[PDB]
Amino acid sequence: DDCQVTNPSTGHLFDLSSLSGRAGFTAAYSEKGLVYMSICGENENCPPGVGACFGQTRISVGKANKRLRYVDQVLQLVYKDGSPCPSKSGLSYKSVISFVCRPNRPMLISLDKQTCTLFFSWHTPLACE
Repeated sequence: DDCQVTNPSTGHLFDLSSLSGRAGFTAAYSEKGLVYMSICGENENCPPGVGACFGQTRISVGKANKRLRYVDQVLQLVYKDGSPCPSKSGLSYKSVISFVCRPNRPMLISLDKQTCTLFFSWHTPLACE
């Protein structure tokens, strides 16, 4: 799709395209590590097609896409089909990136080792109606 989504109640159109680009961003990981991440497309520091990856290793924590969704005033991307999960049988990492209205850096708030899901939050004016 197009890195946009509408609030189906108000018809307000959200667009995260200004955050897009292969240069992307970083989020702090653990004591001194990081995750490279681009919005609505692959990150240049990551393998081809990969929207987010660990800084130390460039191992993928999810394939980029631009499928933006709206859920209870939050905008969300989900990058799935990352690298094999070091914990799980046949699971792959995924990254859930949640944008919340801020009246501008992604944060890694939780890593679910059981499902190899990384949860990110990004407080940004772009998620405000």
